[PDB]
Amino acid sequence: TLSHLRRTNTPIGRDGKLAKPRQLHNTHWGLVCPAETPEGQACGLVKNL
Amino acid sequence: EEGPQVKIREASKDNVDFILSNVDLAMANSLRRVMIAEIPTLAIDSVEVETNTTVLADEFIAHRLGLIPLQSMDIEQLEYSRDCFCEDHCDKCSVVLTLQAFGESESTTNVYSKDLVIVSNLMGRNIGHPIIQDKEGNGVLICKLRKGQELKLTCVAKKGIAKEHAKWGPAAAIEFEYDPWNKLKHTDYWYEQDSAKEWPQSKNCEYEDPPNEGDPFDYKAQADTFYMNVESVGSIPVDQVVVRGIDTLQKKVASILLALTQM
Amino acid sequence: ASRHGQKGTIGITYRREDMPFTAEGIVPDLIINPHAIPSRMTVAHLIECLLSKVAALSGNEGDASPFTDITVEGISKLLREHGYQSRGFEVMYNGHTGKKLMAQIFFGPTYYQRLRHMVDDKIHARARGPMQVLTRQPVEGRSRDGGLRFGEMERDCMIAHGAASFLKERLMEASDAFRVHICGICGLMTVIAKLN
Amino acid sequence: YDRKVPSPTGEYVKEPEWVLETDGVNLSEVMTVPGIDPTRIYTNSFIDIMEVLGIEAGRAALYKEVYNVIASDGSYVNYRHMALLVDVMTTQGGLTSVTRHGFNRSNTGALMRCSFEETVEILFEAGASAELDDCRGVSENVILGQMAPIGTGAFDVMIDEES
Amino acid sequence: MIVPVRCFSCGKVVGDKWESYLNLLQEDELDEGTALSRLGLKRYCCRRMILTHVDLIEKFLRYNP
Amino acid sequence: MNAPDRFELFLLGEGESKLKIDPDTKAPNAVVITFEKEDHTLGNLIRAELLNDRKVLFAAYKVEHPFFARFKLRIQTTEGYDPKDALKNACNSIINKLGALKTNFETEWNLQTL
Amino acid sequence: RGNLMGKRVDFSARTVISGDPNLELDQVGVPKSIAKTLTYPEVVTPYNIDRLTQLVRNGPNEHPGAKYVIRDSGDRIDLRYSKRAGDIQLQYGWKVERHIMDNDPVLFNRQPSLHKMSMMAHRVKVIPYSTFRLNLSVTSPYNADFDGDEMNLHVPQSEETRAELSQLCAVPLQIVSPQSNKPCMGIVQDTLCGIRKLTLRDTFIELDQVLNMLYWVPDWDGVIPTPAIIKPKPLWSGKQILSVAIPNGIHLQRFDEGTTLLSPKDNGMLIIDGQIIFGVVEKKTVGSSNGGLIHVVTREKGPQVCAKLFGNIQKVVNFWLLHNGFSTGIGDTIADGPTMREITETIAEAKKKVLDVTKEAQANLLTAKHGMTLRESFEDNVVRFLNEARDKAGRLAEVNLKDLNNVKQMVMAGSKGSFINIAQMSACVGQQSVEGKRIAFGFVDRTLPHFSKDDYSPESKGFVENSYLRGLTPQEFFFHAMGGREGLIDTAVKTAETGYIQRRLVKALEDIMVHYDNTTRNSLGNVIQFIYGEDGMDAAHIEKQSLDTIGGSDAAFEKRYRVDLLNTDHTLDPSLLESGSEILGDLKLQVLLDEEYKQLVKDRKFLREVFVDGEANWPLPVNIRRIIQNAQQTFHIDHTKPSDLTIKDIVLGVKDLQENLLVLRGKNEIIQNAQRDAVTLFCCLLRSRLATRRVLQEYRLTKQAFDWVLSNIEAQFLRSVVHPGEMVGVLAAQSIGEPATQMTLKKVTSGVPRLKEILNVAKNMKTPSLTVY
Amino acid sequence: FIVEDDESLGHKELKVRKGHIAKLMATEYQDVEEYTWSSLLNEGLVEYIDAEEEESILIAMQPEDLEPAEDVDPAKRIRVSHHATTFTHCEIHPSMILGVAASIIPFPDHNQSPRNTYQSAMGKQAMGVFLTNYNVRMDTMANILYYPQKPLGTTRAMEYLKFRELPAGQNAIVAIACYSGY
Amino acid sequence: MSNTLFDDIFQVSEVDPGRYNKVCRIEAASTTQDQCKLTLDINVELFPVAAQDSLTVTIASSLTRSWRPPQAGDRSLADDYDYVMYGTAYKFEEVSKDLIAVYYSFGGLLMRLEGNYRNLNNLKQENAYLLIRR
RNA sequence: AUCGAGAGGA
Ligand SMILES: Nc1nc2c(ncn2[C@H]2C[C@H](O)[C@@H](COP(=O)(O)OP(=O)(O)OP(=O)(O)O)O2)c(=O)[nH]1
Ligand SMILES: [Mg+2]
Ligand SMILES: [Zn+2]
Ligand SMILES: [Zn+2]
Ligand SMILES: [Zn+2]
Repeated sequence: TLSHLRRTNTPIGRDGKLAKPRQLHNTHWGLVCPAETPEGQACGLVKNL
Repeated sequence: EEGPQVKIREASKDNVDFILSNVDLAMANSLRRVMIAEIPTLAIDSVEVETNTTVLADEFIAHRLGLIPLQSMDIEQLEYSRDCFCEDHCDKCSVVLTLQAFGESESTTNVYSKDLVIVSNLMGRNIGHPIIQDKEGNGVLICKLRKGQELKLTCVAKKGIAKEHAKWGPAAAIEFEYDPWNKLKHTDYWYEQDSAKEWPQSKNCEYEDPPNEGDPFDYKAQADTFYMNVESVGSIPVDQVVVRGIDTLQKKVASILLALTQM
Repeated sequence: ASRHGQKGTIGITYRREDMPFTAEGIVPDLIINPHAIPSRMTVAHLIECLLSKVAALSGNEGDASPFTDITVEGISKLLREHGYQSRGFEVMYNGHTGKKLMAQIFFGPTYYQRLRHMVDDKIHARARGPMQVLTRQPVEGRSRDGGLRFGEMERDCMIAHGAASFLKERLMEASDAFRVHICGICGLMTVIAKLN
Repeated sequence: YDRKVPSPTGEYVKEPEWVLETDGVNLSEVMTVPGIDPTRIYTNSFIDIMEVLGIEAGRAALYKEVYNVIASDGSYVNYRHMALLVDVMTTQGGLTSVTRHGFNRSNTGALMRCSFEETVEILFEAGASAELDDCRGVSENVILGQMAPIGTGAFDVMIDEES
Repeated sequence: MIVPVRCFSCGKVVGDKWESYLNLLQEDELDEGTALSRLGLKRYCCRRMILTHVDLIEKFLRYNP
Repeated sequence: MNAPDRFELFLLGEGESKLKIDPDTKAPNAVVITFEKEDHTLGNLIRAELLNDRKVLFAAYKVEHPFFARFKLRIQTTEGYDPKDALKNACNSIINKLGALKTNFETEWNLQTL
Repeated sequence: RGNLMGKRVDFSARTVISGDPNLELDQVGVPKSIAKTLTYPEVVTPYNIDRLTQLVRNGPNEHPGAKYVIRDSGDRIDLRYSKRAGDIQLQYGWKVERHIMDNDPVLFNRQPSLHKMSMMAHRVKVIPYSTFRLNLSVTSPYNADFDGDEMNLHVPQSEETRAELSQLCAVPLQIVSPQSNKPCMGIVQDTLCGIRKLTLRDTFIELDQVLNMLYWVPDWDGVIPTPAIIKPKPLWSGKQILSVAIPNGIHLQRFDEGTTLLSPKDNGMLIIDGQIIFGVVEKKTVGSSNGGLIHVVTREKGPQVCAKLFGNIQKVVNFWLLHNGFSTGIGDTIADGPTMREITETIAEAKKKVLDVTKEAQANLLTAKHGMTLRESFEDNVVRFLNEARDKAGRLAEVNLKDLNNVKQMVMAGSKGSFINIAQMSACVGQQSVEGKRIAFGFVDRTLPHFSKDDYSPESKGFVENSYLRGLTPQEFFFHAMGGREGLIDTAVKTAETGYIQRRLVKALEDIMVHYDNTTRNSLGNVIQFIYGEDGMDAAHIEKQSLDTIGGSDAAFEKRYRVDLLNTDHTLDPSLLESGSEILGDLKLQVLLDEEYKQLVKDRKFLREVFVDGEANWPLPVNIRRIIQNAQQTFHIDHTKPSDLTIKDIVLGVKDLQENLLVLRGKNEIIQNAQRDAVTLFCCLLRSRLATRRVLQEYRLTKQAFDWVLSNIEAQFLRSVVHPGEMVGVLAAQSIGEPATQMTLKKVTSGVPRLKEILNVAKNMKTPSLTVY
Repeated sequence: FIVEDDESLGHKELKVRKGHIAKLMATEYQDVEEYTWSSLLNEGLVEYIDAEEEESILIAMQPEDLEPAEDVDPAKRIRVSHHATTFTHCEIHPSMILGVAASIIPFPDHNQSPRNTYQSAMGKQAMGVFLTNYNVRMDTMANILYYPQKPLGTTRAMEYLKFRELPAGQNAIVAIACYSGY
Repeated sequence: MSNTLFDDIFQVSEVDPGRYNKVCRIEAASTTQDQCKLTLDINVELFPVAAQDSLTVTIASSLTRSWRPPQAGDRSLADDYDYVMYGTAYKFEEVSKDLIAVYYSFGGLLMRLEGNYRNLNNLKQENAYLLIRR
């Protein structure tokens, strides 16, 4: 129940080319969980805070 | 007598601790297993729920009743239900008991194993009573009722071996150790610097002599002398748990022998 | 599953007797394999278990909060005061035979979890059931007695084996297989086959 | 680079040699430089090797280059397997890739190349150009629910009247 | 959700001990380490049965009907 | 749901005997007995006793699979000794030792207090 | 693609799988529920009518029983309802769908199925409980685990399908895999780790234990083997009773490293008929290795004989281990007081070495390498400097691990775990990367906002100095998490990019199969290869065997092949040949030895020309070395008495054999030439090991035994040839396809990205490069 | 947390003092005075920082050990140093970087990363008391564990996670050992 | 039938526990014979062997079918010895000229014996025991 | 039973 109500969804992307959105970025420190994320389908696109 | 040799160390109503000299590891072991899970006892095996308005669910309670320890002193004169020629269960092969509990007060009504009442005819034998070792005089919490909560149950105990369900185990936990100093070298001790400084010396070292670095390895010696402590739940007293242990082993060894005759 | 990504099912269930046992007379509720350990480097699993033993004895809570000055060293110190040997080990006996196990064992409390998906929810079997309407094929889902997909990836395997007839039998005598009538001149399914 | 070469005496000894490594490729003009050995010069681009040194050199390059990715990763596959891949990529005269653009074009039966990527596009132009489907390919008999020319079907069985 | 009757791993009755457990902690003001030990619960298997025990029943009764 | 009821570990099914006897083909004077609804509790105790006897040449039991309660005991005796008798002797020994134990223990129990 | 290339089908099942060590390799534990659910149409014949009626009487609710009886008319008789379900009289020609019972052939896969080894026949054992039970050694061609994998099962419905399941897709028949000319199944985990333990020189098992083990092997001849020790206490050695499971006439030799037929460190292996002579048994021996025991016993004794081998080795080792036990503590990751102090000083010495190259680079006194940035020279240095430190740390930690250390013992056995694992657990986890470079500046000019700007030091850029036993720091933890997620990404991206490689591979090689003239065509009848594999042979049969014509001194080649009859120093001692004295001299014979040696010379030049690197070990049909050892132990030949062969029986014999090796059978110029070429290489090998000097001096063959050796070589050859029908198309696609899917990760592109270029035939490629000589 | 050099007595110190902590726990113990999160925020002791403003400040990981003043137990991990002068803010506690699921893994820092990911999937599929009124609601599927147990190893986070009061997992006795090979 | 095959007296020069706990490889020199050396694996737990000891090594080949336990004391048994093993002979190496060396394996524990006058004695045979005393 | 979407499993 908890961590469902704290989920974040990012969709996909555009026309130029590149930058890697699935990857955990430095700035996530303290705001978005490093560990918690679903494996496969939408790995790193979905996040918990 | 002639072979095996016992010496009780400490003994109380719930624990027996003893040395068991001059026997084969195989036997000492088999005495363990047959204590653990082959001496028959009595315990609730069918519950018929009539009204249950508690927070705990039906099958939940039923399960909790299974576990409740029942006095099984004269359990050998009670038959198994699978054997008895009746229909389902009788007074010859089962003990039937009733529980009734209702919310009386504001303070949460409690339901104990004390509140279970024998309803079948015992015929003078010491069976079926619910065992209480509680100082407060009522043992084992069954359920809790609130303002106006009602429980009304009918439990039929039956005869069973623990092999059929862990509820009919009369044994709890059974301590077992042989050759406290590694003198038979049956184990390779895991270490970092020093073996003996790192591993702790057991209660049972004061009854055997150290190995003395100077002596070579004894290879002809085998396993003898076994330190044990047999605990009991209270359905059979300690003394008998080991006795009946020895007896049931003896019985099913014999039935092998008597089935060579019939062949 | 433990609390460390270390996941696994029950292979068999032994009873207290067949089960290995310490001198005190404890049985394990649970035996996991040592091979699931060094490859996955879940050290914390061991740590928890060492912690968890000392909390069961001491009557205290085990503090497993990440960044702290809690160290396997100080846990062992605490344990050896309590009687058992510092690194989780305990000499056990083989329940079958009674003979002391040659190697000592790492034993101790560890919080385990039960997950959804149990076997009886999973098992499914079919032998001639309900078809689809449009395809005349077996129906997805075991919820209504369906049938498993012999996809192209499983087909490629019967090819590499060279089992042709079985490749047919699964794609005709099970699943589909219909009987149509073809005209000799034009190769179409026009024919109004007035049988009987 | 370390290189095993035959000693006068007969045995193999390790010769040290200096080899030069590039970044960018225009092979038509690098080999024709005086000073180098234009019999051993290699490229990781098998597409350039095909343009310069003929189809068959490219075929060994293309293998060298497939072999290289497998081997270096620890894994070991047997030569015939890779050689079958390479050889199929090479026998139509050019470098026929394993994608809808390459292999799914090569006058093969309509039904077959249907099982892959461009499904209905194939069918349309096969209706047009009136393509006859041979029915000797696996995929065609899978579709038709008939026994494929495959091991068991490679041949035929008949009774014969004695003996 | 209730004490276990009898600890999974040993067998020993632990059901009758909960009542006394809370008394030895609250009234007598003893630490849980001695509260497990006074109740005769010597091995850890039968100690984790009671210390780790969460008693939700009390909260389940809170619901009126 | 595919669980086989627990009684099948000690209760004997339909036309199953407690013992089955079989001559061994491979070694001369050897016999392989299949004990129904039994296990280590019993196998180990007999194979141990079938070893103290100096007229037995071979002694071993195994539970083929843990899922079923059964176990196979193979015995090999010296010429002029019947194996069925070695098992008979072996069994009696066991009962004797046990009868002693029981008596020695009761003697010791009665000499205690508390 | 969805309704035709693959249809949902009938007669199928699926449950969770679990492992079963007291089960046989080619079996499969179908649960009773499923058993009763699935079926097989069986026509009533006089042979089965009794055994079959029994079943119909049993009905559909009691296991060995049946549902449905089909009549002549074809009307179905539902035995769960019906009035006449305890009546029915079976006529000859009716069909009776019965439940599956023991030893039926079923097909059993695990998806994704990127192999032929992903689909295999098993004999059914029916069993209580809900899981499909399988053999712990058939784990790896399926790549399944018991953490919760689901597996599928299919049931044939024709007699002929039952056949073309158990003759072709049968598990034993799948053991030596074609992909990689070695077996694919081995011994694993407990049995692997336990076997090492048993084989140790110190491992001595005494009477009582030994008799149970003997009894445990079902193939045991009922004959107690004689104990290696009969002093005070008769003790058998580990190696002793394990050798009971190893069949007769199995030969194995290896030589690991420090191995001198004396084995000071118990290196290597030697198995002389059945018994094992020296060396610990491990992965290299009984794993799914190339020159191993499984590769031997398969080709030698048979599949069926080898499939029962797996059984035996497990029934014994699993037993032994059940009573020896084995474990893993935290204690096994703890390392010594001085070692921990020393591990830190190692780290501390590469810390200051990174700091000093930085200080040199900050002073602009940093010489830039040819063709790279000053900044790239710095990174390149600091990474390599910290990688050396993790490995000096780890190796340091591995030297300190005792022999009784549990972790080390699995690494030694080769059961699980490897060097990296030890370093990370006890010493330090080392540097953490994302996308090649070490952890980059996310925030402006700093990695986290706990550091200052422009801080290139080791700790700020994600060198995790700490071990897992010490624990990671807040900063450290997050950096690990970065590079962690990176691998989770590809395990979810790569995995599906690779499945797309396989479809593409598969759909284009599909119809490639060798026809009945070893030609290798497609659907059209277009030739792709003129002989398959350019050599005609099936890849399962082929194995790695050395060519001793290539290496060694010109003088060392002489002292080994050359027979000069007209030289008293270089003739064949009359001790070797029966007719030794009466050959010395001669004239007509020395033409044939100048004929033979002339060829061994024309071979040696040619092999050096083909294999210019000068590599001697190559895969090749028929293992000769093993045939020659099979002669000299079969015929019990003493190395003292002279051979009864003629110098003419050897030379002219080996040339007659050559003649009937036969890959292609055309009887005209063109095909005759291809027949010559298809064998060339094999013959260079034939001529090398079957040369007059060796046949007599090195391994002393007698006329009878020598003609046998020729007989075998021919038979074993002919058997190695590829069978027309073989769909090589799929075979190779899968063979490249699968190992690709196994890959999971100095400037060049390698791996999956690289392969994607190759197959796509990319014009715009990432790392082009010449290599000029 | 805020760090200002607001010290006559010396150096750069944390705005919050022990006196503040004592008032804060005077509000826990009385469950008069009334000191909450807002009273910290309003007094100016705590300060909401978003990711863009995080770009301009320098944070300290631990209060005590990252700014006191200017032997080693070998067992404790190797931590860097101070090596920064101008701390503007400090961290409330490093372990607060984790989500709800990862908060229940004991010693995540002593344990390899991607694994700590796995636990955070399975946690959500672990089974127990999901709400105390489970009897009363009518949900398609609810699984409730017979005998929940607050684990013997806890994380401080589980305090606020209410996990201690609503477990999903019993506390098995666990042997790691090669037994039967099952 | 049954006969002795070799007899000699050796003196121990080196003792080495090569990462083991129950086994040692032992190097012994021969008395009188200046062309003879011995290397052998010996179970030091059962029969301890120290440096600078003198041992007597025999080989024999008798005093095929299962093994038989006790009742051998009721039998005649060619053993006035302490340590006794059974083995296989595998290689027969030639250290130049007239100088031969034999190799045994007692289910794992190895033996290497060097000399010359044992040419018509130690055959290429499945048998071969080993006896050490005092 | 048909479509579309989401969550998980290996
Ligand atoms: N013996 C051996 N096993 C390996 C090797 N490489 C990987 N493995 C095993 C360990 C892993 O369990 C598996 C591959 O990675 P996984 O992502 O499956 O790891 P994990 O241990 O989490 O297993 P799981 O994800 O639960 O299937 O195969 C190897 O080189 N040798
Ligand atoms: Mg898996
Ligand atoms: Zn009755
Ligand atoms: Zn028409
Ligand atoms: Zn307990």
